[PDB]
Amino acid sequence: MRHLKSGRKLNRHSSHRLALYRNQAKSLLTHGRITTTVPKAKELRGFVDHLIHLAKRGDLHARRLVLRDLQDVKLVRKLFDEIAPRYRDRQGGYTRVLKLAERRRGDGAPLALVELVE
Amino acid sequence: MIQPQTYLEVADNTGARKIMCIRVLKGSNAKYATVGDVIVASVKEAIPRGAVKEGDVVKAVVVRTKKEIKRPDGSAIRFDDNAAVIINNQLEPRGTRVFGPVARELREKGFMKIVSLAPEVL
Amino acid sequence: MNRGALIKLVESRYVRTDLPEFRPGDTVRVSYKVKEGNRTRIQDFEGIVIRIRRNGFNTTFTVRKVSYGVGVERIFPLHSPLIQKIDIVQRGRARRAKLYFIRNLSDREIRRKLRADRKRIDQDRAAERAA
Amino acid sequence: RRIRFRPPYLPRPGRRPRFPPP
Amino acid sequence: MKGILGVKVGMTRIFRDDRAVPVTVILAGPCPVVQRRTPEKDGYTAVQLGFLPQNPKRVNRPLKGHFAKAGVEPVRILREIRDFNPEGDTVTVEIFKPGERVDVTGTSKGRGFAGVMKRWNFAGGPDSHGAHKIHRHPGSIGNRKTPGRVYKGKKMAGHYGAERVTVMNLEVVDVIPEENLLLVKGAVPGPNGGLVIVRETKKA
Amino acid sequence: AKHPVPKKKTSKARRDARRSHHALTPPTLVPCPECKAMKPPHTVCPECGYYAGRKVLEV
RNA sequence: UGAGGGAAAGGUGAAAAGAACCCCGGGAGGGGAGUGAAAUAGAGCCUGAAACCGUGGGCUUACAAGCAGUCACGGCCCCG
RNA sequence: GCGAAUGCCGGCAUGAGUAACGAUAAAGAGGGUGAGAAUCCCUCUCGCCGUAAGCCCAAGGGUUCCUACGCAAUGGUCGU
RNA sequence: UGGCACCUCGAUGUCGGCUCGUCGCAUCCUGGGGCUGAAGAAGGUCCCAAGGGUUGGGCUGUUCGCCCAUUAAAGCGGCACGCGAGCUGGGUUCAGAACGUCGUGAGACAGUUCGGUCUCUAUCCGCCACGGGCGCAGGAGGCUUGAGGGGGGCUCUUCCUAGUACGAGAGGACCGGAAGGGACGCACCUCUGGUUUCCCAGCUGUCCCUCCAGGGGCAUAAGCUGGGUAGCCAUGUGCGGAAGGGAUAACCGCUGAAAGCAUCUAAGCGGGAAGCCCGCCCCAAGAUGAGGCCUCCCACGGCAGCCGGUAAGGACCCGGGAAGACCACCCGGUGGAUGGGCCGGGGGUGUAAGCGCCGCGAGGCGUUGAGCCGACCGGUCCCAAUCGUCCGAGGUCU
Ligand SMILES: [Mg+2]
Ligand SMILES: [Mg+2]
Ligand SMILES: [Mg+2]
Ligand SMILES: [Mg+2]
Ligand SMILES: [Mg+2]
Ligand SMILES: [Mg+2]
Ligand SMILES: [Mg+2]
Ligand SMILES: [Mg+2]
Ligand SMILES: [Mg+2]
Ligand SMILES: [Mg+2]
Ligand SMILES: [Mg+2]
Ligand SMILES: [Mg+2]
Ligand SMILES: [Mg+2]
Ligand SMILES: [Mg+2]
Ligand SMILES: [Mg+2]
Ligand SMILES: [Mg+2]
Ligand SMILES: [Mg+2]
Ligand SMILES: [Mg+2]
Ligand SMILES: [Mg+2]
Ligand SMILES: [Mg+2]
Ligand SMILES: [Mg+2]
Ligand SMILES: [Mg+2]
Ligand SMILES: [Mg+2]
Ligand SMILES: [Mg+2]
Ligand SMILES: [Mg+2]
Ligand SMILES: [Mg+2]
Ligand SMILES: [Mg+2]
Ligand SMILES: [Mg+2]
Ligand SMILES: [Mg+2]
Ligand SMILES: [Mg+2]
Ligand SMILES: [Mg+2]
Ligand SMILES: [Mg+2]
Ligand SMILES: [Mg+2]
Ligand SMILES: [Mg+2]
Ligand SMILES: [Mg+2]
Ligand SMILES: [Mg+2]
Ligand SMILES: [Mg+2]
Ligand SMILES: [Mg+2]
Ligand SMILES: [Mg+2]
Ligand SMILES: [Mg+2]
Ligand SMILES: [Mg+2]
Ligand SMILES: [Mg+2]
Ligand SMILES: [Mg+2]
Ligand SMILES: [Mg+2]
Ligand SMILES: [Mg+2]
Ligand SMILES: [Mg+2]
Ligand SMILES: [Mg+2]
Ligand SMILES: [Mg+2]
Ligand SMILES: [Mg+2]
Ligand SMILES: [Mg+2]
Ligand SMILES: [Mg+2]
Ligand SMILES: [Mg+2]
Ligand SMILES: [Mg+2]
Ligand SMILES: [Mg+2]
Ligand SMILES: [Mg+2]
Ligand SMILES: [Mg+2]
Ligand SMILES: [Mg+2]
Ligand SMILES: [Mg+2]
Ligand SMILES: [Mg+2]
Ligand SMILES: [Mg+2]
Ligand SMILES: [Mg+2]
Ligand SMILES: [Mg+2]
Ligand SMILES: [Mg+2]
Ligand SMILES: [Mg+2]
Ligand SMILES: [Mg+2]
Ligand SMILES: [Mg+2]
Ligand SMILES: [Mg+2]
Ligand SMILES: [Mg+2]
Ligand SMILES: [Mg+2]
Ligand SMILES: [Mg+2]
Ligand SMILES: [Mg+2]
Ligand SMILES: [Mg+2]
Ligand SMILES: [Mg+2]
Ligand SMILES: [Mg+2]
Ligand SMILES: [Mg+2]
Ligand SMILES: [Mg+2]
Ligand SMILES: [Mg+2]
Ligand SMILES: [Mg+2]
Ligand SMILES: [Mg+2]
Ligand SMILES: [Mg+2]
Ligand SMILES: [Mg+2]
Ligand SMILES: [Mg+2]
Ligand SMILES: [Mg+2]
Ligand SMILES: [Mg+2]
Ligand SMILES: [Mg+2]
Ligand SMILES: [Mg+2]
Ligand SMILES: [Mg+2]
Ligand SMILES: [Mg+2]
Ligand SMILES: [Mg+2]
Ligand SMILES: [Mg+2]
Ligand SMILES: [Mg+2]
Ligand SMILES: [Mg+2]
Ligand SMILES: [Mg+2]
Ligand SMILES: [Mg+2]
Ligand SMILES: [Mg+2]
Ligand SMILES: [Mg+2]
Ligand SMILES: [Mg+2]
Ligand SMILES: [Mg+2]
Ligand SMILES: [Mg+2]
Ligand SMILES: [Mg+2]
Ligand SMILES: [Mg+2]
Ligand SMILES: [Mg+2]
Ligand SMILES: [Mg+2]
Ligand SMILES: [Mg+2]
Ligand SMILES: [Mg+2]
Ligand SMILES: [Mg+2]
Ligand SMILES: [Mg+2]
Ligand SMILES: [Mg+2]
Ligand SMILES: [Mg+2]
Ligand SMILES: [Mg+2]
Ligand SMILES: [Mg+2]
Ligand SMILES: [Mg+2]
Ligand SMILES: [Mg+2]
Ligand SMILES: [Mg+2]
Ligand SMILES: [Mg+2]
Ligand SMILES: [Mg+2]
Ligand SMILES: [Mg+2]
Ligand SMILES: [Mg+2]
Ligand SMILES: [Mg+2]
Ligand SMILES: [Mg+2]
Ligand SMILES: [Mg+2]
Ligand SMILES: [Mg+2]
Ligand SMILES: [Mg+2]
Ligand SMILES: [Mg+2]
Ligand SMILES: [Mg+2]
Ligand SMILES: [Mg+2]
Ligand SMILES: [Mg+2]
Ligand SMILES: [Mg+2]
Ligand SMILES: [Mg+2]
Ligand SMILES: [Mg+2]
Ligand SMILES: [Mg+2]
Ligand SMILES: [Mg+2]
Ligand SMILES: [Mg+2]
Ligand SMILES: [Mg+2]
Ligand SMILES: [Mg+2]
Ligand SMILES: [Mg+2]
Ligand SMILES: [Mg+2]
Ligand SMILES: [Mg+2]
Ligand SMILES: [Mg+2]
Ligand SMILES: [Mg+2]
Ligand SMILES: [Mg+2]
Ligand SMILES: [Mg+2]
Ligand SMILES: [Mg+2]
Ligand SMILES: [Mg+2]
Ligand SMILES: [Mg+2]
Ligand SMILES: [Mg+2]
Ligand SMILES: [Mg+2]
Ligand SMILES: [Mg+2]
Ligand SMILES: [Mg+2]
Ligand SMILES: [Mg+2]
Ligand SMILES: [Mg+2]
Ligand SMILES: [Mg+2]
Ligand SMILES: [Mg+2]
Ligand SMILES: [Mg+2]
Ligand SMILES: [Mg+2]
Ligand SMILES: [Mg+2]
Ligand SMILES: [Mg+2]
Ligand SMILES: [Mg+2]
Ligand SMILES: [Mg+2]
Ligand SMILES: [Mg+2]
Ligand SMILES: [Mg+2]
Ligand SMILES: [Mg+2]
Ligand SMILES: [Mg+2]
Ligand SMILES: [Mg+2]
Ligand SMILES: [Mg+2]
Ligand SMILES: [Mg+2]
Ligand SMILES: [Mg+2]
Ligand SMILES: [Mg+2]
Ligand SMILES: [Mg+2]
Ligand SMILES: [Mg+2]
Ligand SMILES: [Mg+2]
Ligand SMILES: [Mg+2]
Ligand SMILES: [Mg+2]
Ligand SMILES: [Mg+2]
Ligand SMILES: [Mg+2]
Ligand SMILES: [Mg+2]
Ligand SMILES: [Mg+2]
Ligand SMILES: [Mg+2]
Ligand SMILES: [Mg+2]
Ligand SMILES: [Mg+2]
Ligand SMILES: [Mg+2]
Ligand SMILES: [Mg+2]
Ligand SMILES: [Mg+2]
Ligand SMILES: [Mg+2]
Ligand SMILES: [Mg+2]
Ligand SMILES: [Mg+2]
Ligand SMILES: [Mg+2]
Ligand SMILES: [Mg+2]
Ligand SMILES: [Mg+2]
Ligand SMILES: [Mg+2]
Ligand SMILES: [Mg+2]
Ligand SMILES: [Mg+2]
Ligand SMILES: [Mg+2]
Ligand SMILES: [Mg+2]
Ligand SMILES: [Mg+2]
Ligand SMILES: [Mg+2]
Ligand SMILES: [Mg+2]
Ligand SMILES: [Mg+2]
Ligand SMILES: [Mg+2]
Ligand SMILES: [Mg+2]
Ligand SMILES: [Mg+2]
Ligand SMILES: [Mg+2]
Ligand SMILES: [Mg+2]
Ligand SMILES: [Mg+2]
Ligand SMILES: [Mg+2]
Ligand SMILES: [Mg+2]
Ligand SMILES: [Zn+2]
Repeated sequence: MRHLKSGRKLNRHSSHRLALYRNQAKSLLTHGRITTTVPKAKELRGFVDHLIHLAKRGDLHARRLVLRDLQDVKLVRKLFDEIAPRYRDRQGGYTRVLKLAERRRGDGAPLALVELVE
Repeated sequence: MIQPQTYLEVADNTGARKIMCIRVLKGSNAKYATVGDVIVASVKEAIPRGAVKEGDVVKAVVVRTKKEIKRPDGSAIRFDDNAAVIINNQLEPRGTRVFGPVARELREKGFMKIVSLAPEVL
Repeated sequence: MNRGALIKLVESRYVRTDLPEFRPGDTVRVSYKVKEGNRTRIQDFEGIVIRIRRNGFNTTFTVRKVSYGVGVERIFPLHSPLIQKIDIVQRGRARRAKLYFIRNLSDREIRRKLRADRKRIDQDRAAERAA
Repeated sequence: RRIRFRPPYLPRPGRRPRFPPP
Repeated sequence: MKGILGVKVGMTRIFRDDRAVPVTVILAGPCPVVQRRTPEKDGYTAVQLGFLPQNPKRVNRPLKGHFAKAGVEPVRILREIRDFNPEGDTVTVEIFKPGERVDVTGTSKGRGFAGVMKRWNFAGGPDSHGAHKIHRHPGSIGNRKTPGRVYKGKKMAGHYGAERVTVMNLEVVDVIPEENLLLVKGAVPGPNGGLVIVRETKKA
Repeated sequence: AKHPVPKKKTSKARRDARRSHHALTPPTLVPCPECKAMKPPHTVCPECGYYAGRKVLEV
C-alpha cells in the first residue's frame, strides 16, 4: 500500500534521492532548461520552486536556507539577483515540464524538458 | 495487561513481595488480565514469616497496570508498575493494609474492601 | 463539500474555551468530575504535564504525578466536559514537546531539568492585574 | 497411531554432485 | 424500509452523558428520486435515488434523457434502495431520528494483493529456530494423493478489500438536517470521501 | 525447493496459444498542428519544435 | 602439471566470364544492370531430404471432455 | 533393411521473450564527436576507497604498452 | 500388532513438531430427549444431533503419557499413521568418538552417548487473485431480478424470578426476564497505542564552503539521539453469531380401527433440536436456460454478404486516485481545481538566523511560540491535463 503518500522513491535511497534533487536544481538554475526522464522532471518542479520562491523572499535567512541545498554562492547569487526578480508578481509556478517526443535509445526512457518560466 | 509469566508487585502486607501470574481467571481462555481481574499466581518472593510464603500458589486481583486502562469518559489512567492484592476465595484481601493507589474500577468490580483499605483511588 | 469544515461543524457544539493555556513542564491541577456509586464528586489531580497531543477538538494532554510511591499518569481530553477547571500551579520550562524522559528521573533530577519558567510566570502576574 | 516403531526406508539426503561431465 | 445515499466525511467523537462516543459523520441528503421500480413494471419494488449534482456538460445523451424523464437535474450517482417507497420525490436525512439503529454499506479500503497473513490472519512462520524463507507463507495447502487436489475456496493470498462491506446495527447518534449530516456511532467501510449507503437496520 | 521442471514438451499449438496476447499496438500518433507532420500527442513536435502554438525547441 | 588424450572441417562454373556502373544503406544486405546453358550455380555457392521457423490461401473452430483416430451422414472449397 | 540400447554423431525444438545480465560505493546535467550515444571525450556537481580499492618490487603472464585507422565478432546492454 | 508379498528398489523421503486444514461420528462440550436405585441441585445410562466449539504451562525428540493452573468442554479417529517441489530436522541409516556388552580379531548391538551437507526458476491439473477475446441478432449509456454459490453458525458468569418450588437439613430449580464476559469474525483509525529513510530538534568525530557566524557530506542501505502528521496498524474502536418463519430427528401426544378392550398409525391431526429450509452478509445472467427496467441513436451511401463515411456512444493520448504488480476500476482533461507550485488552516517540532544586552568564558536573556515545516482540510489557473486521431448501428427468417 501507498495510500496517500507524496513523493517518489526513484529507486534511490534517502541520501541519494536528496543529492539527486539538488544537483538537478543546480543544473536547472544554472541552465534554465535541462532534459531528464519525465518522472525525475515532474519531481524537480516543486524542489526548485521552493528555492526560487525563497530567493524571492530575498532575506538573509532565505539565502542561508537556499544555500543548504544549492551550496554554490555564485549560483545562489544569480538566483537571487537575476532569477528571483522576474517572478516578483508571479504567484507560484516558476517551472514548467514539457514532454519530449522521443524515447532514449539504450533503455527507451521517456524524456521531458524542465525549464524556468518568464 | 497481565498474562501468565508476568511478575506483579503485591501491594499488601501479606508478606509476599513479588508474584508471577499463572492464569487469568476470566473465561476459559483470557489472553490478559487488567484492573479488577483475578489471576492465580505463584509467589516468587516473600519476606520472612508473612501469611504467605514463597512457592505458594495464590489468587490476587489486579489493582495497578503499567498499560493504561481507558475509561468511558474518553480519559485514561496508567500506573508505574502492575500490582495486585492477594485475596481469598471470596475476593476479600488476605492482607490487612494495601499500599499505593488503586484503580477505581476495582469498585465497579465489587472489591470495595480493597478500595477502602487503599490510600488513594484514581 | 469541505469535509474538514464539516467535522469542525459537528465538533463545534462541544468545544471549550474556558480553560487556561499551559504547556509541557507546567504543573497543573485538573478538577475532574468522577462517579463513585452513588455520589459523583470532584477529584483533583495535580501533576506535571508531560505531553500535549494536538488534534483540534481532539487534542489531549497527559499528567504525571507520584502518588504514595507509585507514579501515575492520567490522560484528559482538552475539551472533556468532565473537567471542571484547570489551575496552573506552576510554569515549568521544558526544551522539548514530549517529556517522557522524567519517567526515569529522581525527584531531584526532574527539578533540575524542569526549572521555573520565569518568563511565563511573570507573564501570568501581568494579567490578574485586572480592571 | 502406530506403535511398532516405523524405521525409515530411505537415507536422509544427501551427499555430493556428479559435477561435471565435461 | 428506508435508505439513503451519502458520502463518508470522517470521524470524531462527541460527548454524551459523560461518555465519548466514537462517530463517523456521513453527508446523506438530499437524494432526489429518479425512478421507481414497481412490481407491474419491474417485478419488484425499490427507489432509484440520485445523489450529488453533476455538471450537465458531462452528462451523455442517454443519461440526460433518463434524468429528464424524471424531471430531475443531473446527479453524479444513481443507486436503488430495495423495498422502499418514499412518499416524497426527495429523500433526506430527516427520515432517520437519533436513536434509531441502521446498517451501513460502503466499499472497504483496497489492500491490493495481500498476503495470507493480512488477508486471513494466518500464523505465518517462525522467525527463527530454523525457519527457511517461510515467515509469512501459508504453510501446507493440501493432503497427499488423496484427495490429490486443492479445495475450492482454499484461503490464499490474493486481492483484498475495495469490496462491498455492509456493517450492521449502528446507532444513529445525531442528525443535523440543516447540513445533511448523519452521525452514526462507530465505524463504516471506505475512505473518508467514499460513497456509502445508509439503510434502516435489519437486526431487531 | 525441488527444482520444478516441465513434465511435457509444450506443443507448437500451445505456445502460440500463449502468445495470443503478444501483439504490439502501434504508437498512438497525431498530426502536428503547425507542420502537419505526425507525432505522439502531448509531446513537443520534434519536426518543427512547436508546442501549444509556440516554438519550444530548436530542431 | 605430466605420461597422456584428441577432434571438426571436402564439392561455384565448361570457363571467373567471380557481377563495371547506377540505386537505398554508416556499413551488412539488397534492388537493377552485366556474365552464364543455368545464378534458389553468387561465392554463407552441386544435389539440397527431415526435424524446426515463417508468409499467403481453402475448410474449420470461443457450451466443449480428448491415445486425437476410425466408420457414417451432412456443410463448404477444389478438380473435371 | 532401425524406432526405441538414460545408444553414437549432428541439426533443430520445448521450457520463454521466462530466470539471469556477477557485490546495494550512486548518481545528475551541460558541451562535444558521430549515420547512430544512459554507455566514448570534456566540464560542473554528487557518491565510494584511502594499511587502499593508492604506490613500488617479485612470481606468473607474454605485447596486452604507445599512436593511427576500425566496430563483424569478443564486451553479459550499448558502443563512436 | 500381525499375516500375505500384489503396483512401485532406471527412488512412492520416512518419527515428532509447525503451518494449513478438511472429513467421519462410535459426541468431549453446547441443543433436544427416554429410563433412573430421577425429591432438589447434581449425576448415572441410553437415544437424536457433526452447527459451532474444543485453553495455557512443566517434563521429555518424543507421538503417548504424567503433572500445574484453568475450563462449557479440555472428544476419538480418517485423509501416503493429511501436509519435507510448504518450513523445520530435536529423533531414527552413512562416514568420527566413547561407554556397557559380545567377539582372540577386523568388528558388532530392536543398547547408551556427543557430532554430523534437507535441492533460487512451476510445463500441466488443482487452488487464490486479475484481465484479454468472443458471445449473449441492431448498436449504445445507466440501473437492476437472483437461478445458483460462498460466508456465518461458539459459549459462559451474575442478577431478577426466589432463598420461592422441592428437602429434616445442607443444599436448591424448571419456566420467564435483565446485565456483564471469554475467545473468534468483518470493518475502522475519533480515542488509546505503534510505526512514520529526512517532518523538526539536539549531539560527536571528520572533510569541506568562507576566517568567524552559519551551514553541507560521511559515519547505514537514517551517523547517533529525542520526538513525530497523513497513511498503514492492534494492544485501540464499532458491529456480528441472532430474532423470526417453515419442515423434521429422537421423543411425547389427539382422534382411531384391524383386534367389541388397548394402540401416536393402518385413515387423518398435533407438539418437538445448537442441527435442516429460509431469513443475515458477500459473489453471481458464460444462469450459452447469456433474464429484466430506464434512457439514447436510426431508416447512410455502391455492388442474415462486403466496403466507406457517420449516429448514440466508445477507445486512444494526457493529469491523476486510500484503485492497482501489469491489466482492470474510478475521477479530471482549460465548458478545468486532476496533480505541481503559491496561499490559508491543520500538524510536527519547540523559541531560527540576525541583532541588542549580561558574563572573562563555556553560555544566558530578549526580540520569539520563533524559524523550519511530507502526505491532512481548503483556496487560488501561477505550472502542467495543448492539439487531436481512430473505432463505432442502418437491424436474419415463420
Ligand atoms: Mg492500495
Ligand atoms: Mg510496504
Ligand atoms: Mg496524493
Ligand atoms: Mg523525498
Ligand atoms: Mg508515490
Ligand atoms: Mg539506480
Ligand atoms: Mg531497476
Ligand atoms: Mg533509504
Ligand atoms: Mg547514509
Ligand atoms: Mg506535458
Ligand atoms: Mg511517448
Ligand atoms: Mg544507446
Ligand atoms: Mg523454597
Ligand atoms: Mg479531518
Ligand atoms: Mg460547512
Ligand atoms: Mg481524593
Ligand atoms: Mg456503493
Ligand atoms: Mg502471506
Ligand atoms: Mg483480515
Ligand atoms: Mg493480525
Ligand atoms: Mg503463531
Ligand atoms: Mg509471527
Ligand atoms: Mg522461532
Ligand atoms: Mg537449515
Ligand atoms: Mg529468514
Ligand atoms: Mg482425486
Ligand atoms: Mg480490486
Ligand atoms: Mg447529541
Ligand atoms: Mg479513512
Ligand atoms: Mg519450487
Ligand atoms: Mg534454499
Ligand atoms: Mg536440482
Ligand atoms: Mg528450478
Ligand atoms: Mg516433470
Ligand atoms: Mg514446438
Ligand atoms: Mg503456428
Ligand atoms: Mg499454453
Ligand atoms: Mg584420457
Ligand atoms: Mg568444376
Ligand atoms: Mg573447379
Ligand atoms: Mg558444362
Ligand atoms: Mg554501390
Ligand atoms: Mg551510402
Ligand atoms: Mg561513423
Ligand atoms: Mg554491395
Ligand atoms: Mg535493395
Ligand atoms: Mg547486387
Ligand atoms: Mg544473357
Ligand atoms: Mg538445352
Ligand atoms: Mg533449383
Ligand atoms: Mg544449380
Ligand atoms: Mg546450392
Ligand atoms: Mg556438377
Ligand atoms: Mg539453401
Ligand atoms: Mg496461416
Ligand atoms: Mg449448458
Ligand atoms: Mg458452439
Ligand atoms: Mg465427409
Ligand atoms: Mg524395436
Ligand atoms: Mg534424459
Ligand atoms: Mg536423453
Ligand atoms: Mg524420463
Ligand atoms: Mg541419441
Ligand atoms: Mg536417436
Ligand atoms: Mg543427440
Ligand atoms: Mg546432442
Ligand atoms: Mg524459445
Ligand atoms: Mg513478460
Ligand atoms: Mg514461466
Ligand atoms: Mg517472473
Ligand atoms: Mg549468473
Ligand atoms: Mg528479472
Ligand atoms: Mg549488478
Ligand atoms: Mg548491504
Ligand atoms: Mg548531449
Ligand atoms: Mg552511448
Ligand atoms: Mg550509439
Ligand atoms: Mg551525456
Ligand atoms: Mg554505469
Ligand atoms: Mg564523460
Ligand atoms: Mg550515498
Ligand atoms: Mg590514512
Ligand atoms: Mg624466481
Ligand atoms: Mg618476466
Ligand atoms: Mg594468458
Ligand atoms: Mg609502457
Ligand atoms: Mg597495442
Ligand atoms: Mg591501449
Ligand atoms: Mg581512436
Ligand atoms: Mg563490435
Ligand atoms: Mg554496428
Ligand atoms: Mg555493435
Ligand atoms: Mg573486417
Ligand atoms: Mg559480444
Ligand atoms: Mg554487444
Ligand atoms: Mg560476462
Ligand atoms: Mg504384515
Ligand atoms: Mg510384490
Ligand atoms: Mg513388500
Ligand atoms: Mg508391495
Ligand atoms: Mg522401493
Ligand atoms: Mg526415471
Ligand atoms: Mg520412473
Ligand atoms: Mg527418481
Ligand atoms: Mg511423489
Ligand atoms: Mg516427495
Ligand atoms: Mg484432523
Ligand atoms: Mg467433522
Ligand atoms: Mg450417533
Ligand atoms: Mg446435554
Ligand atoms: Mg438424561
Ligand atoms: Mg433433576
Ligand atoms: Mg438421589
Ligand atoms: Mg438426590
Ligand atoms: Mg434410551
Ligand atoms: Mg431412546
Ligand atoms: Mg460438531
Ligand atoms: Mg471437527
Ligand atoms: Mg512442553
Ligand atoms: Mg524453565
Ligand atoms: Mg510430551
Ligand atoms: Mg527440554
Ligand atoms: Mg531416546
Ligand atoms: Mg512416554
Ligand atoms: Mg456441568
Ligand atoms: Mg493440553
Ligand atoms: Mg509424507
Ligand atoms: Mg495423523
Ligand atoms: Mg505423516
Ligand atoms: Mg510429513
Ligand atoms: Mg525438506
Ligand atoms: Mg515430517
Ligand atoms: Mg509433499
Ligand atoms: Mg512431492
Ligand atoms: Mg510453506
Ligand atoms: Mg541428541
Ligand atoms: Mg541427529
Ligand atoms: Mg556417525
Ligand atoms: Mg564414552
Ligand atoms: Mg569396557
Ligand atoms: Mg551384546
Ligand atoms: Mg572374547
Ligand atoms: Mg574381550
Ligand atoms: Mg549386520
Ligand atoms: Mg558443534
Ligand atoms: Mg545422534
Ligand atoms: Mg528441503
Ligand atoms: Mg537449509
Ligand atoms: Mg523459470
Ligand atoms: Mg504454469
Ligand atoms: Mg495434467
Ligand atoms: Mg470477462
Ligand atoms: Mg472483456
Ligand atoms: Mg461508469
Ligand atoms: Mg424479473
Ligand atoms: Mg440464493
Ligand atoms: Mg454453473
Ligand atoms: Mg432469592
Ligand atoms: Mg454475548
Ligand atoms: Mg476483537
Ligand atoms: Mg488521525
Ligand atoms: Mg494513532
Ligand atoms: Mg489519536
Ligand atoms: Mg500516538
Ligand atoms: Mg531535510
Ligand atoms: Mg558535520
Ligand atoms: Mg576553498
Ligand atoms: Mg566554524
Ligand atoms: Mg566527502
Ligand atoms: Mg569515505
Ligand atoms: Mg554510505
Ligand atoms: Mg542527517
Ligand atoms: Mg514514540
Ligand atoms: Mg526515531
Ligand atoms: Mg502518524
Ligand atoms: Mg484485538
Ligand atoms: Mg430456528
Ligand atoms: Mg412446527
Ligand atoms: Mg386413545
Ligand atoms: Mg384382542
Ligand atoms: Mg398415517
Ligand atoms: Mg406438527
Ligand atoms: Mg408428527
Ligand atoms: Mg402435545
Ligand atoms: Mg445460538
Ligand atoms: Mg451484478
Ligand atoms: Mg450485487
Ligand atoms: Mg447478460
Ligand atoms: Mg447448466
Ligand atoms: Mg441482459
Ligand atoms: Mg491512465
Ligand atoms: Mg497509475
Ligand atoms: Mg473519461
Ligand atoms: Mg481534449
Ligand atoms: Mg490543483
Ligand atoms: Mg492545490
Ligand atoms: Mg500548506
Ligand atoms: Mg499554522
Ligand atoms: Mg500548532
Ligand atoms: Mg531564545
Ligand atoms: Mg535567535
Ligand atoms: Mg563582552
Ligand atoms: Mg502552514
Ligand atoms: Mg509542499
Ligand atoms: Mg476560480
Ligand atoms: Mg493535432
Ligand atoms: Zn510540427
